[PDB]
Amino acid sequence: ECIENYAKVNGIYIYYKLCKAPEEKAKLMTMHGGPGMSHDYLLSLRDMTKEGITVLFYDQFGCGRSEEPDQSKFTIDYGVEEAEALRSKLFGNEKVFLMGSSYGGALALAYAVKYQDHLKGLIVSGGLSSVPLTVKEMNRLIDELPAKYRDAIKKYGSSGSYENPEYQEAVNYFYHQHLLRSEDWPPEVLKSLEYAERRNVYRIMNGPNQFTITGTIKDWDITDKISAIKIPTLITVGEYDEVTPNVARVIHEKIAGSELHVFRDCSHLTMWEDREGYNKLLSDFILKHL
Repeated sequence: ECIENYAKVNGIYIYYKLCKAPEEKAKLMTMHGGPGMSHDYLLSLRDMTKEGITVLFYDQFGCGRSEEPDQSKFTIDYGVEEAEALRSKLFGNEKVFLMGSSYGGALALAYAVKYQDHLKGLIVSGGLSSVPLTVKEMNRLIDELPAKYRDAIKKYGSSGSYENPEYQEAVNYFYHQHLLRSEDWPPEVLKSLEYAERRNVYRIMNGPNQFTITGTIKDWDITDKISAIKIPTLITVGEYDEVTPNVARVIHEKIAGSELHVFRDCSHLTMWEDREGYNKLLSDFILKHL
Protein backbone atom coordinates (compact mmCIF):
# COMPACT_ATOMS: atom_id res chain seq x y z
CA GLU A 1 0.00 0.00 0.00
CA CYS A 2 1.21 3.50 -0.84
CA ILE A 3 1.31 6.45 1.56
CA GLU A 4 -1.18 9.03 0.26
CA ASN A 5 -1.51 12.61 1.48
CA TYR A 6 -2.85 16.09 0.76
CA ALA A 7 -0.10 18.38 2.05
CA LYS A 8 0.63 22.01 1.13
CA VAL A 9 3.23 22.39 -1.62
CA ASN A 10 4.47 25.79 -2.76
CA GLY A 11 1.21 27.50 -1.86
CA ILE A 12 -1.58 25.12 -2.87
CA TYR A 13 -2.44 21.74 -1.34
CA ILE A 14 -1.17 18.98 -3.62
CA TYR A 15 -2.05 15.27 -3.50
CA TYR A 16 0.75 12.72 -3.81
CA LYS A 17 1.10 8.93 -3.61
CA LEU A 18 4.42 7.60 -2.28
CA CYS A 19 4.83 3.85 -2.74
CA LYS A 20 7.89 2.84 -0.71
CA ALA A 21 9.86 -0.23 -1.69
CA PRO A 22 10.62 -2.97 0.92
CA GLU A 23 14.32 -2.61 0.11
CA GLU A 24 14.49 0.89 -1.38
CA LYS A 25 17.58 1.48 -3.53
CA ALA A 26 16.42 4.54 -5.48
CA LYS A 27 13.48 6.95 -5.35
CA LEU A 28 11.79 7.78 -8.67
CA MET A 29 9.55 10.81 -9.05
CA THR A 30 6.82 10.86 -11.76
CA MET A 31 5.13 13.58 -13.86
CA HIS A 32 1.89 12.65 -15.58
CA GLY A 33 0.99 14.11 -18.96
CA GLY A 34 -1.95 16.22 -20.03
CA PRO A 35 -1.65 19.01 -19.19
CA GLY A 36 -4.46 18.43 -16.67
CA MET A 37 -4.65 14.66 -16.30
CA SER A 38 -3.41 12.78 -13.23
CA HIS A 39 -0.91 10.27 -11.85
CA ASP A 40 -3.58 7.56 -12.21
CA TYR A 41 -2.59 6.36 -15.68
CA LEU A 42 0.95 5.83 -14.41
CA LEU A 43 0.14 3.53 -11.51
CA SER A 44 1.36 0.57 -13.57
CA LEU A 45 4.83 1.92 -12.78
CA ARG A 46 4.27 0.77 -9.22
CA ASP A 47 5.60 -2.66 -10.23
CA MET A 48 9.05 -1.11 -9.87
CA THR A 49 8.64 -1.21 -6.09
CA LYS A 50 9.43 -4.91 -6.35
CA GLU A 51 12.82 -3.81 -7.74
CA GLY A 52 13.95 -1.59 -4.90
CA ILE A 53 12.55 1.55 -6.48
CA THR A 54 10.22 3.77 -4.48
CA VAL A 55 7.85 5.60 -6.83
CA LEU A 56 6.37 8.98 -5.91
CA PHE A 57 3.09 9.81 -7.68
CA TYR A 58 1.30 13.18 -7.53
CA ASP A 59 -1.30 15.37 -9.23
CA GLN A 60 0.17 18.57 -10.66
CA PHE A 61 -1.54 21.91 -9.87
CA GLY A 62 -5.24 22.04 -10.83
CA CYS A 63 -5.11 18.30 -11.61
CA GLY A 64 -6.93 15.32 -10.20
CA ARG A 65 -7.22 15.79 -6.44
CA SER A 66 -4.94 18.80 -5.99
CA GLU A 67 -6.44 22.29 -5.85
CA GLU A 68 -6.40 24.68 -8.74
CA PRO A 69 -4.09 27.71 -8.37
CA ASP A 70 -4.46 31.14 -9.98
CA GLN A 71 -4.66 30.87 -13.80
CA SER A 72 -1.54 33.04 -13.91
CA LYS A 73 0.21 29.97 -12.53
CA PHE A 74 -0.97 27.67 -15.32
CA THR A 75 2.51 27.38 -16.79
CA ILE A 76 5.36 24.87 -16.99
CA ASP A 77 7.64 27.24 -15.04
CA TYR A 78 5.20 26.98 -12.16
CA GLY A 79 4.99 23.22 -12.65
CA VAL A 80 8.71 22.95 -12.28
CA GLU A 81 8.79 24.84 -8.99
CA GLU A 82 5.94 22.66 -7.77
CA ALA A 83 7.95 19.59 -8.73
CA GLU A 84 11.02 20.94 -6.89
CA ALA A 85 9.16 22.12 -3.80
CA LEU A 86 7.55 18.66 -3.66
CA ARG A 87 10.87 16.80 -4.02
CA SER A 88 12.40 18.70 -1.10
CA LYS A 89 9.32 18.90 1.11
CA LEU A 90 9.39 15.10 0.93
CA PHE A 91 12.91 13.86 0.30
CA GLY A 92 14.87 16.97 1.20
CA ASN A 93 18.29 17.14 -0.42
CA GLU A 94 18.35 13.55 -1.64
CA LYS A 95 18.95 13.01 -5.35
CA VAL A 96 16.18 11.14 -7.15
CA PHE A 97 15.14 9.90 -10.61
CA LEU A 98 12.69 12.04 -12.62
CA MET A 99 10.22 10.62 -15.15
CA GLY A 100 7.50 12.07 -17.28
CA SER A 101 4.92 11.08 -19.81
CA SER A 102 3.90 13.28 -22.72
CA TYR A 103 3.41 16.68 -21.14
CA GLY A 104 5.08 15.28 -18.02
CA GLY A 105 8.06 14.59 -20.26
CA ALA A 106 8.31 18.13 -21.67
CA LEU A 107 7.77 19.30 -18.08
CA ALA A 108 10.42 16.91 -16.84
CA LEU A 109 12.83 18.32 -19.46
CA ALA A 110 12.23 21.87 -18.24
CA TYR A 111 12.89 20.69 -14.68
CA ALA A 112 16.19 19.14 -15.80
CA VAL A 113 17.22 22.38 -17.44
CA LYS A 114 17.18 24.18 -14.06
CA TYR A 115 17.27 21.36 -11.49
CA GLN A 116 19.42 18.60 -12.98
CA ASP A 117 21.73 18.82 -10.00
CA HIS A 118 18.89 17.40 -7.93
CA LEU A 119 18.46 14.35 -10.16
CA LYS A 120 20.49 11.16 -10.60
CA GLY A 121 18.76 10.43 -13.89
CA LEU A 122 15.99 11.55 -16.22
CA ILE A 123 13.36 9.47 -17.99
CA VAL A 124 11.20 10.83 -20.80
CA SER A 125 8.39 8.73 -22.18
CA GLY A 126 6.60 9.98 -25.27
CA GLY A 127 7.61 13.45 -24.15
CA LEU A 128 8.57 16.52 -26.19
CA SER A 129 10.86 19.55 -26.23
CA SER A 130 8.72 21.47 -28.72
CA VAL A 131 4.95 21.56 -28.90
CA PRO A 132 5.00 22.96 -32.47
CA LEU A 133 6.99 19.92 -33.65
CA THR A 134 4.54 17.65 -31.81
CA VAL A 135 1.80 19.43 -33.75
CA LYS A 136 3.52 19.13 -37.12
CA GLU A 137 4.06 15.41 -36.46
CA MET A 138 0.57 14.88 -35.07
CA ASN A 139 -0.95 16.43 -38.20
CA ARG A 140 0.95 13.91 -40.32
CA LEU A 141 -0.57 11.08 -38.28
CA ILE A 142 -4.13 12.32 -38.88
CA ASP A 143 -3.47 12.59 -42.63
CA GLU A 144 -2.20 9.01 -42.65
CA LEU A 145 -5.39 7.95 -40.91
CA PRO A 146 -8.10 6.47 -43.16
CA ALA A 147 -9.68 9.34 -45.12
CA LYS A 148 -12.99 8.57 -43.38
CA TYR A 149 -11.97 9.53 -39.83
CA ARG A 150 -9.43 11.98 -41.24
CA ASP A 151 -12.07 14.07 -43.02
CA ALA A 152 -14.18 14.18 -39.86
CA ILE A 153 -11.28 15.55 -37.81
CA LYS A 154 -10.60 18.36 -40.30
CA LYS A 155 -14.27 19.10 -41.03
CA TYR A 156 -15.88 19.38 -37.60
CA GLY A 157 -12.52 20.27 -36.08
CA SER A 158 -12.40 23.54 -38.01
CA SER A 159 -16.08 24.18 -37.31
CA GLY A 160 -15.31 23.95 -33.61
CA SER A 161 -17.70 21.09 -32.90
CA TYR A 162 -16.07 18.24 -31.00
CA GLU A 163 -19.44 17.04 -29.68
CA ASN A 164 -20.46 15.56 -33.03
CA PRO A 165 -20.50 11.71 -33.14
CA GLU A 166 -18.63 11.52 -36.46
CA TYR A 167 -15.83 13.62 -34.95
CA GLN A 168 -15.67 11.49 -31.81
CA GLU A 169 -15.59 8.24 -33.78
CA ALA A 170 -12.44 9.58 -35.45
CA VAL A 171 -11.01 10.78 -32.14
CA ASN A 172 -11.68 7.29 -30.76
CA TYR A 173 -9.98 5.63 -33.73
CA PHE A 174 -6.92 7.86 -33.52
CA TYR A 175 -6.65 7.26 -29.77
CA HIS A 176 -6.95 3.50 -30.31
CA GLN A 177 -3.95 3.76 -32.64
CA HIS A 178 -1.57 6.32 -31.14
CA LEU A 179 -2.73 6.74 -27.53
CA LEU A 180 -3.34 3.20 -26.25
CA ARG A 181 -3.22 0.20 -28.62
CA SER A 182 -5.78 -2.02 -26.90
CA GLU A 183 -9.49 -2.39 -26.35
CA ASP A 184 -10.49 -2.83 -22.72
CA TRP A 185 -8.62 0.28 -21.50
CA PRO A 186 -7.45 0.04 -17.86
CA PRO A 187 -9.52 2.03 -15.32
CA GLU A 188 -6.50 4.08 -14.19
CA VAL A 189 -6.27 5.50 -17.70
CA LEU A 190 -9.99 6.25 -17.99
CA LYS A 191 -9.76 7.81 -14.55
CA SER A 192 -7.09 10.21 -15.71
CA LEU A 193 -8.96 11.18 -18.89
CA GLU A 194 -11.95 11.88 -16.65
CA TYR A 195 -9.95 14.15 -14.32
CA ALA A 196 -8.79 16.28 -17.24
CA GLU A 197 -12.37 16.59 -18.50
CA ARG A 198 -13.60 17.83 -15.13
CA ARG A 199 -10.85 20.26 -14.16
CA ASN A 200 -9.70 23.30 -16.14
CA VAL A 201 -5.97 22.89 -16.68
CA TYR A 202 -6.55 20.77 -19.77
CA ARG A 203 -8.83 23.34 -21.43
CA ILE A 204 -6.51 26.25 -20.76
CA MET A 205 -2.98 24.85 -21.03
CA ASN A 206 -3.74 22.33 -23.76
CA GLY A 207 -7.05 22.45 -25.59
CA PRO A 208 -9.90 20.17 -26.81
CA ASN A 209 -8.26 16.76 -27.36
CA GLN A 210 -4.83 15.24 -28.09
CA PHE A 211 -4.27 16.35 -31.68
CA THR A 212 -5.55 19.86 -31.00
CA ILE A 213 -2.94 21.67 -28.91
CA THR A 214 -4.33 25.19 -29.24
CA GLY A 215 -3.95 26.21 -25.61
CA THR A 216 -1.30 28.27 -23.84
CA ILE A 217 1.61 25.93 -24.61
CA LYS A 218 1.19 25.47 -28.36
CA ASP A 219 4.29 27.63 -28.85
CA TRP A 220 6.43 26.08 -26.10
CA ASP A 221 9.80 24.86 -27.34
CA ILE A 222 13.02 24.46 -25.31
CA THR A 223 14.85 22.41 -27.94
CA ASP A 224 17.73 24.88 -28.10
CA LYS A 225 18.22 24.44 -24.35
CA ILE A 226 17.75 20.79 -23.38
CA SER A 227 21.27 20.31 -24.68
CA ALA A 228 22.31 21.49 -21.21
CA ILE A 229 21.07 18.24 -19.59
CA LYS A 230 24.09 16.11 -18.67
CA ILE A 231 22.56 13.54 -16.35
CA PRO A 232 21.80 10.04 -17.71
CA THR A 233 18.63 10.14 -19.82
CA LEU A 234 16.36 7.31 -20.93
CA ILE A 235 14.10 8.47 -23.75
CA THR A 236 11.32 6.01 -24.63
CA VAL A 237 8.64 6.20 -27.31
CA GLY A 238 6.05 3.95 -28.94
CA GLU A 239 6.24 2.87 -32.59
CA TYR A 240 2.74 4.24 -33.19
CA ASP A 241 3.10 6.94 -30.52
CA GLU A 242 0.93 10.03 -30.99
CA VAL A 243 4.10 11.93 -30.18
CA THR A 244 6.05 10.30 -33.07
CA PRO A 245 9.52 8.87 -32.32
CA ASN A 246 10.85 11.59 -34.65
CA VAL A 247 10.15 14.08 -31.87
CA ALA A 248 11.93 11.72 -29.48
CA ARG A 249 14.90 11.95 -31.85
CA VAL A 250 15.11 15.71 -31.47
CA ILE A 251 15.32 15.32 -27.71
CA HIS A 252 17.80 12.44 -28.04
CA GLU A 253 19.99 14.40 -30.48
CA LYS A 254 20.85 17.08 -27.93
CA ILE A 255 21.18 15.30 -24.59
CA ALA A 256 24.55 13.51 -24.93
CA GLY A 257 24.85 9.98 -23.71
CA SER A 258 21.07 9.75 -23.65
CA GLU A 259 19.35 6.51 -24.59
CA LEU A 260 16.50 6.14 -27.07
CA HIS A 261 14.29 3.07 -26.98
CA VAL A 262 11.42 2.66 -29.44
CA PHE A 263 8.79 0.17 -28.23
CA ARG A 264 7.55 -1.80 -31.26
CA ASP A 265 3.78 -2.40 -31.50
CA CYS A 266 3.20 0.25 -28.81
CA SER A 267 1.64 3.69 -28.94
CA HIS A 268 1.82 6.54 -26.42
CA LEU A 269 0.83 4.68 -23.27
CA THR A 270 3.53 2.02 -23.47
CA MET A 271 3.53 1.55 -19.71
CA TRP A 272 0.23 -0.25 -20.24
CA GLU A 273 0.71 -1.86 -23.67
CA ASP A 274 3.95 -3.43 -22.44
CA ARG A 275 3.78 -2.98 -18.67
CA GLU A 276 6.49 -5.58 -18.11
CA GLY A 277 8.77 -4.33 -20.85
CA TYR A 278 8.43 -0.70 -19.80
CA ASN A 279 8.87 -1.42 -16.10
CA LYS A 280 11.94 -3.53 -16.81
CA LEU A 281 13.65 -0.92 -19.01
CA LEU A 282 13.22 1.93 -16.50
CA SER A 283 14.17 -0.34 -13.61
CA ASP A 284 17.37 -1.41 -15.40
CA PHE A 285 18.32 2.12 -16.46
CA ILE A 286 17.80 3.46 -12.94
CA LEU A 287 19.65 0.63 -11.17
CA LYS A 288 22.57 1.08 -13.58
CA HIS A 289 22.93 4.74 -12.55
CA LEU A 290 22.48 4.63 -8.80
